[PDB]
Amino acid sequence: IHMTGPMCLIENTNGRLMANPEALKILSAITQPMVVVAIVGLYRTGKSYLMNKLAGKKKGFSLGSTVQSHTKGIWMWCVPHPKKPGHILVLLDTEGLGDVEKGDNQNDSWIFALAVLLSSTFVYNSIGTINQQAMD
Amino acid sequence: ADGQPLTPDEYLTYSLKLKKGTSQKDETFNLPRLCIRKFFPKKKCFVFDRPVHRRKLAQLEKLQDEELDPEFVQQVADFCSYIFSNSKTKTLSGGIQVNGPRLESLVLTYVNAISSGDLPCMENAVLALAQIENSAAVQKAIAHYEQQMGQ
Amino acid sequence: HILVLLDTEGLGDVEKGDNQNDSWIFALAVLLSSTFVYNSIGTINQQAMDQLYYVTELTHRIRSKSSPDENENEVEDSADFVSFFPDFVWTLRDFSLDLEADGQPLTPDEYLTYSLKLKKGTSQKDETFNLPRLCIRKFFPKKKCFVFDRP
Amino acid sequence: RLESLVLTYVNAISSGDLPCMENAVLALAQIENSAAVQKAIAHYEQQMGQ
Ligand SMILES: Nc1nc2c(ncn2[C@@H]2O[C@H](COP(=O)(O)OP(=O)(O)O)[C@@H](O)[C@H]2O)c(=O)[nH]1
Ligand SMILES: [Mg+2]
Repeated sequence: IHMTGPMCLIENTNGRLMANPEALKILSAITQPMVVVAIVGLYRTGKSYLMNKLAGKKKGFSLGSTVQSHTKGIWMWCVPHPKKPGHILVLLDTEGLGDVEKGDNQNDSWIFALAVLLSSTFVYNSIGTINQQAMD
Repeated sequence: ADGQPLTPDEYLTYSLKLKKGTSQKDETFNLPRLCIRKFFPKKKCFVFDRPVHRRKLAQLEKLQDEELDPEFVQQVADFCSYIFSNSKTKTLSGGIQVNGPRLESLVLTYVNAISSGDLPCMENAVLALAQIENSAAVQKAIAHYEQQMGQ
Repeated sequence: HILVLLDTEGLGDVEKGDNQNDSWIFALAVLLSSTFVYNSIGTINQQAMDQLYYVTELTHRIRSKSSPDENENEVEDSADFVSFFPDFVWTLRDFSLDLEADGQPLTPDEYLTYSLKLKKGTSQKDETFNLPRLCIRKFFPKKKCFVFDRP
Repeated sequence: RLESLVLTYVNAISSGDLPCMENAVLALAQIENSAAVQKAIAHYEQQMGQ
């Protein structure tokens, strides 16, 4: 019915956005109404970790601890809503913005825009303080 | 802020509050905040402490709650509780409630629209300057030519 | 010899109406220094690289507009304007991420070099990525990176 | 000489020697509207040429 583990929904194939058809078919088999929660923010800010907490799990969306970017594209986890019977909670984990090894800088805008369009709740993840750059 | 303690929500609202005045010195400041006020009327802020000792951040998901900061464990629970209690079912125009198939349709519609060029790109601030100044340079050069030939 | 320390107003103040004054303070810090300390938190962000790129180009353009009227401009020939930009010191505060890239441990200096390394080649796929880095390579040949733990 | 540098560059900034780039929505409008004129002209040229 639901997913035991998250899957990649949208891949960065070369430098073009491509949808994973397996994840789409599992998502379209989902018959219940969906509450869709997406996270977005700079890379290396603990987004993936926080999304696993919304799934109520210690592991799920992959977490790494190097200076390099980890999460790529957009990953989807369709889980039961923990309080509403007959509703589905969808978690969308995103590639982090501002990757200094990423050539396709415009893909950051594309992932952000998709996260806004596909969600009902948008989690903007920043570090330390409210920055003017983050507002802009 | 200004000698008064504020909540995280009051801190977020203060940062995003538009300046009063309507003058030129306030236009740039007010431009992102008028948009954010319009597109995101309902806002919430959450603070999270540093989650553990700095040497144990790399293994954070493998640690038990007593090795993390206690305030961080509580703050994560409060965040998750708020998301579960206040998040709505996704909607579309015409009173339509989004389910799996409709969400799949939205993914395909927007991915295809991006791949066909419908989404503008934010350019580098230097290339943007060159585009403006060089275009103006062509116009000045043409105006000089027209003046010289016309005389 | 006299050591001269310049402490600056921080960029990105969300209460500051004159956002263009941030570029002015940044440009003045580049122009008046012999060593430029760029202070960042946690990691090297693309925004920090692009801001340094944008301000450096604006700083070179302002300096060019105050050279042909300056008798102090006339005292050298062959040295380009880039040779008088300050040495670059990149500080990483609250540093906790593993200094490892592609399975290899790296120094902070190698981490800075990897972040600012231009991709090889001449294609359109690389132009945007290489544009700030070609500038930073040109105007800041001498670089140094330092990490600082959470204190 | 450092005093001279402070006065020289502060005056140059104060007189407009530092370029100023405008915001986001106006910059987007400038790009998209310029492209819109070109698309409209291309459509006109196609219709008249046929
Ligand atoms: N400083 C800090 N580090 C965290 C926090 N949460 C997770 N981390 C660590 O930060 C690193 C990157 O986390 P990750 O989930 O991959 O960040 P993401 O790239 O935004 O998804 C991991 O090693 C985590 O253990 C936090 O709240 N603060
Ligand atoms: Mg991650």
